[PDB]
Amino acid sequence: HHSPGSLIYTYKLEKYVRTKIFPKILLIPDKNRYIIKGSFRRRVPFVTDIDVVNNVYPEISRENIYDEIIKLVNNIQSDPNIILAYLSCGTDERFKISTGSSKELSNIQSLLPDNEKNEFQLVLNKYYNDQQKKLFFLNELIWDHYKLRWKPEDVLIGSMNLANNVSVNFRETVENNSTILLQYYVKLGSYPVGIDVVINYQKIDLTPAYKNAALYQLQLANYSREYYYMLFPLRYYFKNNQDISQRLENIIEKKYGLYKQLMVRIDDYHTLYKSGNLKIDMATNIVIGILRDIEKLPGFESDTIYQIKKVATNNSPSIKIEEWDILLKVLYQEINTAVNNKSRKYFYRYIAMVPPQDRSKNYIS
Ligand SMILES: Nc1nc2c(ncn2[C@@H]2O[C@H](COP(=O)(O)OP(=O)(O)OP(=O)(O)O)[C@@H](O)[C@H]2O)c(=O)[nH]1
Ligand SMILES: [Mg+2]
Ligand SMILES: [Mg+2]
Ligand code: NA
Repeated sequence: HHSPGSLIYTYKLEKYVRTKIFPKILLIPDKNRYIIKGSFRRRVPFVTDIDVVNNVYPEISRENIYDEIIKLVNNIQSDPNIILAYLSCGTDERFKISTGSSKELSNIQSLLPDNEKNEFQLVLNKYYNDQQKKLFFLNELIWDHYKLRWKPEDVLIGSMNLANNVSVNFRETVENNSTILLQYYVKLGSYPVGIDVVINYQKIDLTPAYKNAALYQLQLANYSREYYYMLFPLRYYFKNNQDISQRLENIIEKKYGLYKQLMVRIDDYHTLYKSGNLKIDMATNIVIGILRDIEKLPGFESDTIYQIKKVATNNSPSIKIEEWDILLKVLYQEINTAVNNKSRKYFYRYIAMVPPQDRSKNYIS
């Protein structure tokens, strides 16, 4: 005979967010007017974020979306327990890549600051031959220029400045669009957790948006040869096969789930930082939790871990937060590299079970 932590899914957690959090961050909190999507709907053990769609039409439409959003943002800014990092709505069509011709990309590059002009140039050279791969990493670089992203300050003010001294108006933007994305952060457990709320204030079908989001994730993973994330499209393809689905879900969410969570948590650090919602206490707690859970990655070694602990001795809060941010970017790629190496064997195991004619839509050779 013989005898805190990272956020884990419990039904208790879900009941809390639905009854205590959702009534504060949704426009129409009625359970029949919102749908939980993504990994939280699948109740994955290592909670990453929570993705929700609020279908508010017709009670909220283009007629009153502006007033409703202004009211929502004002309520959030008054709540010390809920953070609204960004509000995404609208596009800057000056940064739309349609043809991919040399002058189109030239005109776009001119609008950028010098440091972004260089990075733009590097992508052009590196992928001189692969047109599609060139255009993808170009869109990756000009992403935040093309897709308008608003701080609460920008929303309440009513406008914000874009590149080349062009101003954009918020009311004008939302009244000529159909959806708004709200990126929240809420205390869930021992650190802030992201909640993405999509407001759908037209009666439009979001199906082409989901299909497009799925295709984007496929390209992102494949073009970077991130074999772990390259498993995600396979989860779609085998959703009818019970045995393969269970194994893929286990590999992604259970076997390597903590790798994904740590990557999200590091990203959340960066997002909270650049959005201006990161104080030294919050940043320190996150780094502590990350250092703790890094030790739970079997066989993971990193020189960054020492550098991070070394910085913590400093007294200046701004220096620590900035240095941590730089170091965590490196740690992110180390975690990314580690999980992609471990997952390579599983990707090829299951892509080989895909009929040759269907490999093109699940894999970029
Ligand atoms: N580097 C990298 N990260 C990825 C890729 N695909 C997904 N991720 C990360 O995985 C996270 C999403 O994982 P989950 O939230 O568990 O899955 P999900 O809810 O279906 O995905 P979202 O709709 O993005 O929240 C994102 O926040 C990304 O940080 C990829 O191709 N490359
Ligand atoms: Mg998610
Ligand atoms: Mg999300
Ligand atoms: Na707030």
